[PDB]
Formats: sequence, C-alpha cells, structure tokens
Amino acid sequence: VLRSVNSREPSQVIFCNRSPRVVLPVWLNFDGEPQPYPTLPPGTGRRIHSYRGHLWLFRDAGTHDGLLVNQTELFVPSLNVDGQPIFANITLPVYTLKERCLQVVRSLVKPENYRRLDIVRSLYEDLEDHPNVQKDLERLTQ
Amino acid sequence: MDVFLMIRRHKTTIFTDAKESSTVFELKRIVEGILKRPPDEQRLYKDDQLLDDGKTLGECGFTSQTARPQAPATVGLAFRADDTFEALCIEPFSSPPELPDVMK
Amino acid sequence: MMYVKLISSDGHEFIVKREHALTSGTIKAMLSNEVNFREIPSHVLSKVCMYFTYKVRYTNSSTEIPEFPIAPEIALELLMAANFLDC
Ligand SMILES: Cc1ncsc1-c1ccc([C@H](C)NC(=O)[C@@H]2C[C@@H](O)CN2C(=O)[C@@H](NC(=O)C2(F)CC2)C(C)(C)C)cc1
Repeated sequence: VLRSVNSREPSQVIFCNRSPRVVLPVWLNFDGEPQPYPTLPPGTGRRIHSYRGHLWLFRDAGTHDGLLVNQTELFVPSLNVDGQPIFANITLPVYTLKERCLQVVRSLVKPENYRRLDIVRSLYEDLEDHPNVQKDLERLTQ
Repeated sequence: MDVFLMIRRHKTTIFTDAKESSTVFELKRIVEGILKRPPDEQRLYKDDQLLDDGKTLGECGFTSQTARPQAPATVGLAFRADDTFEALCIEPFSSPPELPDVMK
Repeated sequence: MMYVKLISSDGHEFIVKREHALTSGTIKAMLSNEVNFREIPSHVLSKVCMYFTYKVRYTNSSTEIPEFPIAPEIALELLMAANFLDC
C-alpha cells in the first residue's frame, strides 16, 4: 500500500544528518518492502541519486529509533528546480520523556535482563517493544 | 538571545529564562514577582561570586552556550533577614541509588 | 507570569512556568498552585523540569535539536516518573 512509484524520473537529493545518531536511510521499494542503504555518520552528508515519487524514512542505525526528515516522517524527492538538488534535513525529534528514558535503559541493559529490573511489568513490556520499521509502517498507513 | 537558568536558594529552585542582554537587577525583579522579596533584599551569585546589579547576564558568564534548556545554568540567591543578609546556601539534590548490576 | 510549585519527595521546591507544567496531563489534573510528589525525589524532579523547558523550546523548530541528556544513574527512576506523569 505504502510504496514508491516507478516513475523513472531521476531526482538528486542530499541526505544531511543533523543528529548525533548514525542514520540508516530506508527506501520502500515498489512492493512496499523496506530496503536498507549505507549508513550516515553524525554530521555528515551524502549527495545521492533517487527518483520522483520514491518513499524514504530514516532511523537510528543502531537502535532503530525513529528520526525526522524535513520535520516529518516520510521524505519524497520532488522535481529539481534549476538543477538544484533537494535537501533532506535529518534531525532528532522531540522524544517523549518516557521514550527517551526507554532508549537510555535499552542501551544499558541486555534484553534478557529486562525482567531483572525492578519496575512495573507495564514498563517491562514497553522496554521489549523495540522501535521497528515494520511496526511503524503499519501505523503510518493510518 | 535566551539564556535558561536555575535560580536556587535553600530548597527552592526557580526555572526561568531571560535575555543575555538583560541585567542582574531585572532578574531580581523576576525573583521579586515569584518569591515576593524586593531586589534590595536579594543577592545573586555565579558560583561564590557576587553579581553586580547593572551588569548584563552575558557579562556574568550566562550565555546560550552555557545556559541551555536541557542544562540550565545555576544562579545562587541569598535573602536579607531584617538588617543583615544571610550566607549563600544551596541544598543539593538527593543522591541517586547505586548502579544496578544489570545496568553495570 | 503565572508559576506553579512542584515539591519533590525530599522537600525540594521547584518553581516552573504554568504552561510548562501543563504539558503533563497528570499534573494538570492535580492542579485542577502547589503539587506534592510523594514518590519523585529531587534529582528526578529537577530533570523533569529540565525536560519541560527542553520541550517548549524545541517543539516546532527547524533549528538543530540537541539530545536530551539522561544519566544512567537516574534513568530507571526518571522512566517511572515519566510513566506516571505521561510526558
Ligand atoms: C552511499 C549512501 N549513503 C546513504 S544512501 C547511499 C546511496 C547508495 C546508492 C544509491 C543508488 C545509486 N540509487 C538508488 O538506489 C535509487 C534510490 C531509490 O529511489 C531507489 N533507487 C533505484 O535505483 C531502483 N531503480 C529504479 O528506480 C529505476 F531505475 C526506475 C527503474 C533500484 C531497484 C533500487 C535499483 C543511492 C544512495
């Protein structure tokens, strides 16, 4: 349902990582399957070749935490005006305090030791519910 | 340019923001509206150093680089009991528990 | 400027802007100008107040968003407080 269109119309874009995370670009192919692409170190940029109508989303390459591109979830390359390529500003979102805490706790304790932590069982289930691209893709389809 | 501060005295902490170009006295007027004490009865500090009323917050080392929203700079406050001022006292926050073995 | 007072479990009194504390739905319920937190110590409540400022400043902003720092020693308690306050 949520897939890239096979337009065959090239579109040059710059993937610019304005975040302290290693960014994993994710392209949704013509069947809606997510295809990973080479990662972006923090503060670095990449001038890449894409096509109009293609679907992109970006995430932390290590923990799959969601990220924002141009202050939204999905980036679609548009028409290049005067040969100027499109800018894809990849930034950190304002996480909830709950999710931000989960990120820090996930990065410190092994998933097998989630039960060994002294927390409410509801928080234990929230810790194991890792941010997954497949989970957000179903949610992104409203 | 906005600076983000923690005005602290005893067990009181005021979270607020101000301009880098604003003065120490104008910050005392902010404390006045919150703690109901006039500026002539307050003394503001950066670490142990007394702050002059006419100097700007930026001149006293309060910049956007050092006074961020996620890590605000601390401004010490001392009140005047009748005739003489008190000494600058700031109650430290509670100590967190030791790191669990599962976290270490 | 309207302010509210949030008191930690160890008596520390934190004074924040009213709109800053109203972003937490739980706190909004206990207000309707002082709220006592019998379970949240000061080293956790101070970080919560820092998130209020961090959120109000950096929502709907094209400026580069910085990472909200959370020390590992307070991560577990802050998570429980964030869960309770729903923010
Ligand atoms: C180093 C680095 N760091 C972060 S990204 C990065 C990097 C690396 C290589 C590329 C290549 C050159 N470009 C693409 O993969 C584009 C982007 C996306 O739109 C899909 N795509 C395609 O070419 C598709 N083909 C077609 O569309 C047609 F030709 C119309 C039929 C497929 C089927 C995948 C071949 C881009 C970025």
